[PDB]
Amino acid sequence: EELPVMPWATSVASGYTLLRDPRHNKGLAFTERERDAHYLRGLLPPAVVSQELQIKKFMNNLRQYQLPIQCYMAMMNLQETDERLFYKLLIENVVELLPYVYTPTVGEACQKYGSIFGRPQGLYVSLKDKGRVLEVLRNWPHRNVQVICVTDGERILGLGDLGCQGMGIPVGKLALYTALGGVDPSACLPITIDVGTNNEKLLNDEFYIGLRQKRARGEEYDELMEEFMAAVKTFYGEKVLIQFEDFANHNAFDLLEKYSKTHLVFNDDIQGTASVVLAGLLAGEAGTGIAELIALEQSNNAYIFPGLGLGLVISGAVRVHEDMLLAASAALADQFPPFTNIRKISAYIAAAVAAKAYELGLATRLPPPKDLVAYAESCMYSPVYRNYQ
Amino acid sequence: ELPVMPWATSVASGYTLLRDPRHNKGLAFTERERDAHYLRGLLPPAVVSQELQIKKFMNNLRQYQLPIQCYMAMMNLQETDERLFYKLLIENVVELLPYVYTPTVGEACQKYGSIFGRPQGLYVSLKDKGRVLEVLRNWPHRNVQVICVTDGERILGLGDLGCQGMGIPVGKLALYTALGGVDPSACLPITIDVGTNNEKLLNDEFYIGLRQKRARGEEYDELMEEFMAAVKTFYGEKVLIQFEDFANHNAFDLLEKYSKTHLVFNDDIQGTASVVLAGLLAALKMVGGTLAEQTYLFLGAGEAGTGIAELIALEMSKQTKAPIEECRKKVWLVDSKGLKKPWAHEHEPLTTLYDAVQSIKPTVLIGTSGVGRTFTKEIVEAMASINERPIIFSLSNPTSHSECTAEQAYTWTQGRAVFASGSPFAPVFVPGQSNNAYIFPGLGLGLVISGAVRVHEDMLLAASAALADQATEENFVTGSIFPPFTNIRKISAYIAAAVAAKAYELGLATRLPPPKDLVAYAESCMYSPVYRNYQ
Amino acid sequence: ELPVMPWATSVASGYTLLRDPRHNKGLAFTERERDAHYLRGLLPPAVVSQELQIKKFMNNLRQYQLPIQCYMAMMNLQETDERLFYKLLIENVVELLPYVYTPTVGEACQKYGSIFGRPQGLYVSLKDKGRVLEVLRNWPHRNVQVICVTDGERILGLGDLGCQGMGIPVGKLALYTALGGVDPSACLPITIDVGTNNEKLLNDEFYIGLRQKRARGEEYDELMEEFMAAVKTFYGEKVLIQFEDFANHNAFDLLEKYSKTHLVFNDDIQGTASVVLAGLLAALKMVGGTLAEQTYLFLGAGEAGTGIAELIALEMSKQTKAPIEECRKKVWLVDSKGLIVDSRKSSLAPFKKPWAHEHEPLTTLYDAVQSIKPTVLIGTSGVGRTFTKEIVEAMASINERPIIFSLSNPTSHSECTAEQAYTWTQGRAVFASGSPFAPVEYDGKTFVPGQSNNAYIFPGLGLGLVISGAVRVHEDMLLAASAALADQATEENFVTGSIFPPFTNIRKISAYIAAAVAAKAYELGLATRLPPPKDLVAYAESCMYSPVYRNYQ
Amino acid sequence: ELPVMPWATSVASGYTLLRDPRHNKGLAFTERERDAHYLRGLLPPAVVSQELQIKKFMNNLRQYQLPIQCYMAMMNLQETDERLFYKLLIENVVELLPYVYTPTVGEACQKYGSIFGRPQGLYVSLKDKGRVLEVLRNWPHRNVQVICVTDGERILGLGDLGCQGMGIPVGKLALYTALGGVDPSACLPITIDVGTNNEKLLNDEFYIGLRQKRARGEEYDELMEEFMAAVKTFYGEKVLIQFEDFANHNAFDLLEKYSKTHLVFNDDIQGTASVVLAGLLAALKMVGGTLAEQTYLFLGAGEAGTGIAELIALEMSKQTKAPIEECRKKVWLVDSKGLIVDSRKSSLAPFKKPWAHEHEPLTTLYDAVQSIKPTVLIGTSGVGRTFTKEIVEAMASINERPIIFSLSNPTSHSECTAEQAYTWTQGRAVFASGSPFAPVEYDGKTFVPGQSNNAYIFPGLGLGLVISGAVRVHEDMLLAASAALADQATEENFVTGSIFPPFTNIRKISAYIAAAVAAKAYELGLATRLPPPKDLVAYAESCMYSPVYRNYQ
Repeated sequence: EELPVMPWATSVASGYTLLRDPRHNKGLAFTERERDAHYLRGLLPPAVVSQELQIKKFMNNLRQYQLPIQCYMAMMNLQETDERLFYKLLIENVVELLPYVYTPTVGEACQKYGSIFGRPQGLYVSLKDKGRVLEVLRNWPHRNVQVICVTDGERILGLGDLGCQGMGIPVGKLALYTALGGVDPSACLPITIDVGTNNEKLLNDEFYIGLRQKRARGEEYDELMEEFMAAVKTFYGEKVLIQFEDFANHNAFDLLEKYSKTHLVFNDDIQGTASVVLAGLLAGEAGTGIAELIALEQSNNAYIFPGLGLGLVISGAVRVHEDMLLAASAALADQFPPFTNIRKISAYIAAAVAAKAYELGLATRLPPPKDLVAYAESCMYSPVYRNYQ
Repeated sequence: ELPVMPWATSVASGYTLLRDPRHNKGLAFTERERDAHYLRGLLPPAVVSQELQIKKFMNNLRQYQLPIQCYMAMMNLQETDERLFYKLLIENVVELLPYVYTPTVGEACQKYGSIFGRPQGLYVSLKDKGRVLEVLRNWPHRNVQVICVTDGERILGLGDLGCQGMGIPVGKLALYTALGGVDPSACLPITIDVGTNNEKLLNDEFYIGLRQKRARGEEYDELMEEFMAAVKTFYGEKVLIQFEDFANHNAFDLLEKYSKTHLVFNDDIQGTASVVLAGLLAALKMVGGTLAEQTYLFLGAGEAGTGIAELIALEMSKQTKAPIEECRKKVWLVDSKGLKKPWAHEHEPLTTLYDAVQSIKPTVLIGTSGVGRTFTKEIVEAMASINERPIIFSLSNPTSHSECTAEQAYTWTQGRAVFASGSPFAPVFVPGQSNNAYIFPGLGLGLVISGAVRVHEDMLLAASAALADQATEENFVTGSIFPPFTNIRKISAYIAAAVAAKAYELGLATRLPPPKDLVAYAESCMYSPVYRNYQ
Repeated sequence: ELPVMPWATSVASGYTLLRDPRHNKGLAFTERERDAHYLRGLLPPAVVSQELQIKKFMNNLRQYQLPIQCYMAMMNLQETDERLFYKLLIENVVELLPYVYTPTVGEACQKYGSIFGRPQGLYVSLKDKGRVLEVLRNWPHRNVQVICVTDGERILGLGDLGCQGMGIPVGKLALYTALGGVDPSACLPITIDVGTNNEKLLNDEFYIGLRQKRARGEEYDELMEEFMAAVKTFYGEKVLIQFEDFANHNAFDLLEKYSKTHLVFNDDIQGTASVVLAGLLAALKMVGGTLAEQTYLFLGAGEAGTGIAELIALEMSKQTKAPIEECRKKVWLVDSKGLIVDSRKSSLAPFKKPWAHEHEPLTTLYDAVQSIKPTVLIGTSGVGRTFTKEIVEAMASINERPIIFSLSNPTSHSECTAEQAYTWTQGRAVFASGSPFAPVEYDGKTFVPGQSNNAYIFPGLGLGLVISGAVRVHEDMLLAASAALADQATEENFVTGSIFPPFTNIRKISAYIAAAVAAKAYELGLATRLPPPKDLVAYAESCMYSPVYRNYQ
Repeated sequence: ELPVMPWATSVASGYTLLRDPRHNKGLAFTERERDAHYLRGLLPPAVVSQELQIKKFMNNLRQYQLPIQCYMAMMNLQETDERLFYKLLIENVVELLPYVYTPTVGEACQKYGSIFGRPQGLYVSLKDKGRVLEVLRNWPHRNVQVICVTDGERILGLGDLGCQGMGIPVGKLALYTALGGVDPSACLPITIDVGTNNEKLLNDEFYIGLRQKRARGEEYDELMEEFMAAVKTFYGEKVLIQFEDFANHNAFDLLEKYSKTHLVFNDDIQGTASVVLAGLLAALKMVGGTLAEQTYLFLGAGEAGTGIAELIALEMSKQTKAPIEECRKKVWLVDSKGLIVDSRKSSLAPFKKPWAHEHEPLTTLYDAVQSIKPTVLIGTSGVGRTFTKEIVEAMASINERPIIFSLSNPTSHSECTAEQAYTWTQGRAVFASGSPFAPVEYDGKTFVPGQSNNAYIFPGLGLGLVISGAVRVHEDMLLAASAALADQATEENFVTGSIFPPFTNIRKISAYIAAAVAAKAYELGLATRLPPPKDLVAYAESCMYSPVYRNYQ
C-alpha cells in the first residue's frame, strides 16, 4: 500500500548477537555443538549448564536480596536477557514469585520506575507522537502482535496517578498471559500512553521518565486515543486483542463502551474482576462490573485473563461478548483451585471462551477443532529451550 | 593461508543499538538520535543525562545489603552501558574499588559459577588444543592492545579457583580503562582452563570449568606455547600480555620465558615491586632516611615477596652506584619453613617470624604470606621497640588474609607505625593502600602509547619514581604515603609519560619520533567515557 | 524437538539495504528515504522513478546480440531489484517471455554452469541424505506457499540436463509472481540433484551438479520420500508442490503417490492438459463444433500427449454425460513405435493403455492421418519437422478448418512452424504452437498464431489453490481453469487467427482462473480459507502481489 | 564532539555472506565453508576454483558484441566478487585495460546514467553543503588510504560529463588495487557534483547528477574547501587525495593550494610528466645518449606539453647540476599559433613564457623540425595526423634513430600511427604512442610500440606514499618513479621496439616504483613510517593486496 514500511534485514544470529538476544540466548545451556556452530566457543566457560541448574542458581541468588524491589529488578533483568529461562523459572515458582513480578511489588516498581529504569520494555506512545502513532508502532520488531496491554497510568492499583511510570503494570500483566495462559511472548505488546500526569511528586522528580506536564483531558486526549486505536487496527488487523488496564473509572467505561463495538477489546479491571468474583460465588469499575455480571448470570484476576486471552486468540475472535465472561466464570468454578495448576485451568477457560466465540459467530479460525481443551493446550507456549541448527 | 572470520558491518539501530553496551546510552539518547536510529517509542519520553544516570545507579547500588550484590550490579552495568559504567567508576573510584576489585572480586571468583550473568572475556581450555587461533577469531575486536591472562591457580590469598579465576582479569582490565584510559575495546580478559586442584569446586554443581585436576608439565606447556604463539600471530608484536594469578614457580617460569619474545608484564611480581618501591620512596620522604640505610624483612618468599625485594635491591644500586649483590645483603625473607636463592645469605637458621624480627632488627617489615593475623601484637610491638617509626606493609589479600589490620598496626605501635596495606582499611590516621592499581594502568598506557616491544626493569623504576613524585605533604599529614585514587587519571598520565620516556631512552619504543610533551601526549591518548553523539 | 535456526532481525540501511533485492529501489530511493536509511552519498543525486528504470533497462536489453545475454541480464536484475524485475516483466511480457521462459530458458539450462551468476533457489542432492530438513532451514523465508521442484531429467524436448535443470523452476516461479501475483518471498525453486546421464555435462568442466550418473530405484526413492516428508514437516499441509521436468515414468509415479498426501500438481502433465483443453474449447468457439464430434490424433504419447488426451476425454464425459471410457474411443496416439493399439497392450507403459483401442497397426503418422482422418492433430513428440507438408496437406484435405497444435519446444523441436501450417493449408488451419512464432502474412491476411503456453494456466491455478487454502488438487479444478481461460478467448483475438487472448491482460486472466479454481476448492470441500468470500474474482485480485515500490520508514 | 556512526558487527553467513563482494567466493566456497556459514543448499553441489571462475567469466565476456557490455559485466563482477574481479584483471590486464580503463571507461562516463547498475563510490554534491562530513560517515570503511576525486569537467577528450565522471575514479582505483596492490577496502572513489555545462546531459532523462549548470567561483570554492577539510578531519594527515579529470586552470589551482596542506597528487598533470620522462629515459637506454645532449620539440604546449617539458628540464638539472633555466634552452614547443619564441612573449599565457627562447618566428611544425633539428619529437596537440610523412622523413634524415612520441589520445587523435612511424623511418624510429597500436610488420621484423599509459606510474607511486606514511608529494618522487620505471625496460622489450616493459609484470614494476618513491620520502624527511625497512622492494611486495581467495573460519 501507500503507507511507509520498515525495511527489515534477517541474518543467522551468532556470537554476541545470539548471546544478547533474550529470545535465543540460552547462556551456559548452549551445547558444545551449538557453541561451535554459532561462534560462541571461547565466549563462554567450558561447562554446559542445563535450564534446570540455571533456575536453581537464579532462585538461590534471588532469595538473598533484602528488598522485594531488588527481586523485581533481578526478574526484569532476567526477562530481558533469557526469556525462556525467565518463563520456566516463573511457571515452576509461581506462588513464590507472583508477589515480586506482579502485585504488590509491581506497584512499588511503578512508583520507583524512573529511578530503577534498566532494560527497555514495551512501547511508549505520548502526546508528542500525535500524527505519528503508526510510525511509532513500526519501530516494534514483532509484526504479528496478538495481545496488547495498554494503560495511561491514571489508576495504578490503589496508588493513584503514576503517569508514564504505569508501564510496570502491562509489562507484569503480559508476563502472566505468557506464564499462566501460554500466550507467545513475541506476540505480546505492553503499551503506555503518556498524556502527562497530575502526580505533583512525579512532576517534581528529576528521575520521572514521562512528559513533565499535567494530564491532558477532553479533545486532546480523545484525538490521541482515536489515532492510537485506528493505528492498532491498521497495523495489526481485526484480531488483535486490546486489553485496557489501570485507567480511571469514567475513562475506563467510556473506552470500553466505544471500542468494544469496533475492536476486540476487554478491560481486566471491569470484566476480568466481574468474571473471577462470579467464579468465586459459584460501586466503581469492580463494584458495578461485578453487580452487572451477577444479574446477567484469593479473588486474583490472573485466574481469568490468561485463559480468556488465550481463548480469544486461538478462536480468532473479533469481539468480546459478555457470554464469554459467563463461560470463563463457569469453567473456573468447575475447577478457588491453587495457582500451581494454573496452566490446566487456563486451558479449560480458553476452551470455554473459544466455544462461546464459535457459538456467537465471532470466531474466525474456522471450522472449530473437535476437542477445544486439547487444542488450547497445543497452542500454549512452552519455555523449554530450543535446540539450534 | 590461515582461515579468517567473515564479518558483516551495518548501522546499529533499534534493539541492536540498545543491546550493544559500547553504543547504548539508555535514556541519554537524544530525541534526534531516537528518531534517526528507530528508538522512538522503545524508550519513555524523558531524555536523561549521563550525570543523572550515574546518580540513579549510585542510589540503587547503596541499597544492596551484600558487597557481592554491588559487584553483580556493576558487572551487569559494564555489560549494558559501558560508557556509563566507566564514568561512574572514575567519579566514585574510592567508594567502588572495594566492590569491582579487592576484596569483593576475590569472593566473586569463589562464587563465579553461581553468580554467572553476562558473558565477559575469553576462555581457552585444554579442549582447545590445536584450535587456540580459532578461539581468538571468535573475539569481535581485531586490534587488541592489552591482554590480562590467568589460569586461576593463585587468586589473591584464596588459592586455586580454576576457571572461576576469570573475575580477576575482568576486574584488572576495567581498571586499565577507568584508571589508565586504555580503550576498553582494546582490552581482552583471558582465562586458561587446565583443570583445578580445588576439590570443593570439582564437587560443585555450579563450577564453570573443566571438571578435572590441573594439567602440569608437557600437556600444560604445549597449551601455553600454542596460546603465546597464537597471540603473537593474531595480535602482532606490540600486544601487551599481562600475566596474573599464576602459582609462583609457574609465574616466574612464564615471565623468564616470554619476556624475551613478547611484551609481557606480571602484575603480582613486577607491579607489586613497583608500587611497594614507590611506597618506600614516599615513606622515606615522610619519615626520613634512604633505601640503603634500611634493613628489610619479608614474611612470604613467593611472587610478591622476592618480586619486591629484587626491585628494592635494584633501586638501591642505581642510587649508591654499588653492585646489586651487595644491595641484597640487607634484605631478608621468611617462607613457610623459616628464614628465591639470591636471598639465602649466611645466617643462623631461625623458624618463627618473631625470632627473625629480634635477630635481624629490621626497619621495614613486609607481609606477602597470604596467611591472616601472622603479624601478631608481639611482632608489631617488637617492630615499635626496634624502630622509632617502623615501616609495616601488611599486603596479603583479601581482608581476612591480611597479616594485621590498620587498627592493630596503629594501636600496638602507639601511633608510630608507617602503615600500608593490600586490603582497603577505614581511617583510624588514613592508612595507605599499597594497591597495584596505582601502577599497572599508567604502566600499561606508557607501553601502548610508546609502542614498546619489551618491558625493561628500568620502566618499573621510572613508574615507581613517578608515583612517589605524586606523593606530597597533602597526603603525608593524614599518615598516607600514597596520593588518593581521586586524582588517579593525572597520576597514570605521569606514570605513562615516565614509562614511555624510558622505552624511547632504551630503544624499545616503535612509535617514532617521541612527542615533545609525553604527559600531554599520554592524556590525549586516554579513553574518555563521556557519551558520544550519534549520526 | 527438531533443531531451529536462530534468526536475528535489524533495520536494513546503507549497503545492507542496497544489496537486498527485496528492498533495493536503486535510484528510486527518495531524498527522504536516503537520509533516513544512511544512503546519502552512496547514490548519485538524481531520484529516478520505477518507470524510468524500466525504460533504461529495456533500452540496454535490446542491445544484446544474443538471447542468452538478455536472459543473464534478466536474472541479474531479479537478484538485484526484484520489484523492478517483476514490474518490467508484467509491462513487457510479450517481448520478454521468449527470454525468461521458452525457448531461451532451455538454452539457459544447457549453459547454466557456464553462465552461473547470482544464486537462485535451493539445491537438495544425494549428499544431503538424512539432512534434507537441515537444508530447508537455510532458506531465509519461513512461510513458503509454492515450491516448484525438478530433478532436471526432462527439460523441454532437450532431455536430461541434471542439476542445470534449475533454470526451469526459477523461470516458472517468476511467472507465478509476475502473471499470477503469488508473493515472490513465498516462492521456492528447488532442484533435486541425483546425478545426470548427460555425458556432455559429465565431461563439462563448468557443470554445477554431482559429477555422477543418475541414481535410480531405492536410493532415489529414499531421497524423494525424505524430501516430501521434510516439505510437509517444515511448511505444513497447505504448501503447493509443483513437480516439473521429471522423465515420464517417474512423473506419473510421483503424481500418483504424492497427490494422496500433499497439495501437488505436475505442470508438464496437468498444466499442459489444462491449457491445451482451453485452446481446443476456444478453437471450437472460433470455428464451430463440439468436443464429442471430434476425432483426435496425437504424435507423442508421454506426459503431455496422455495428460491432454485424459483431460479432453474427461471434459467430453461432463458435456455428454457418457462414461469416460466411451469418450476415449475417438482419441488416438502415435508414439515412437507407431499407433498405440490393443495388440501392443502388454508392452505399453501403463499411462498409454487406456488409449490402446482395437485397430490395425500403423507405423507412420502419415498412415495414421489417412486411416483415422482426425479433425484435430496435436504434436507432443519432442521431434522437429514431423508435421510434414504431406501430413498438413492431408489434414487440410480431410477438414475445412483442421485444428493443428505443434507443441514441441524449444523452436527447432516444433513439429511444424506457423508459416508452414498456414501456407500448407491455404490459410485454413486453426494453428497453435508451444514455441513463439511471429505473425504470418498469407494471401492478403495476417495470422497471429496462439501459443499454447502453460503460463496462461499455472499462475492462476497456483493463486486459486493458495487463496482458497486448498489441501488437494482435483481434476475438476483443471476443467474450471480451462473453461475460465476459454471464456477469455473472444472474437477480438479470433479475428487475428489467435485462439488465445494475449498475455497483455494476463493479470486479469489469472484472477478469473484463480476465482474458478478457488470456487471449485470450496464446492469440493477441499478449501481451508473459510468462509469463501462472496466475490472470488475481486478476492483473487486483492491477494495479488503488486511490484510497485514501497515507501520506506 | 563531532557525531559518530554507531556500527554493529556480526559474522556474515547465508545470503549476507553471498551478497558481500568482499567475502563472496561464489561456487569457490568449499563444502566445509558452506556447512560452517549456512550456505548448504543455497549453492549447487559443485565446488569451482577461482581459476575455473576466471575461465568461465573470460569465455562469456568475449561473446559480448559491444565494448560497453564488457565494461558493464566487469563492473557487475567488481560489485559481486571483488577477489575474482582483481585476480581476473591481473591475469588478463593487457586484454582488459581497454574495457575497464581507456578508452571504454570514457564511453561508460558518457552513458553512465543509462547503464547505472550496482552503486560504486561516494557522491558529494552542492546539496551536501555544510554536511560533507556527515556524507563521509556513511562510507562503511573507516581507514581510507587513497581517495580518487573528480568534478567530471574534463573526462579524457570527451569534455564535461558532470556527475557521470564517476566512472574515471572507479576505474583508476581498480588499477591502484590490481596493478599496485593497494587494498580495495582502503580505496574511495569520489565525484563532486556541482552541475554540468553539458546541454545533452541536462536534457537526458537518464542523467544521474544535479540537473543544473556547473557552479563556479565562491559557491564552488566553499564546497571544495569543506570537502578537503572533511577528508583531513575524518581520514587524518596521511590519506592520499588524487585529483583527476578537472579542467586545466582548476586542476592547477587545486594542486597549488592543497599540495601545501595535504598529501596530494594530480595524475593528469604529475603522472603524465612522470610516465613520459620514464619513456624518454628508456628510449635513451635503448639507443644511447643522455637527456642533456638532446634537442626536444613538442607539438602542443598545454597541460601535457609544458608539464612533460618541465619534468625533462628538472631531471636534466639533477643529472648535469645546471640550473633548470639552462636545461629549458634546448626544449622547444609549437602551439596552435606556431613556435613559442621570445618575440611572442607579450601575447603568451604565463606558463608558456619559460619556453619562449630567442628564435625567428615559425608557423608550421615542418619548418620548426627543419630549423630546430630535434633529436626528440613529442606530440601532445590533440590533433591527429599532424606528424606527416614529410615531418617523419625529415626526423629520419636529421637523426639515425629519431625518438618520436605520438601521445595524443585516443588513436583517432594520434599525431601519427605506429605503421607510419616505422615505414616513414625505414624501421629506425624509436616510437611510443599514447594509445595502443597493433604490432607492425616492417622488413622482416615485428615492432611492438609501447604506450605512455599513466597506469604504469600512479599505482606504484600511490603505494610508495602509503607504505612510507608520506605526508607530502615532492617532485623528486616523480623523478624517482620515472627512473624506476625506465630501469624496468630491458633488451627483452627493446628488441621488440617497446620502450616500456609490458603490463604482464605490472605487480613487480609497481613494487620497484613504490620502493623508489618510499626511499625518496625517507631521504626528504617526508615519511612517517619510521624507521625505513632495509629492503624497500621486499617491503612494498609484502604490503601488496593479493586477490587469492581467503579460507573461511
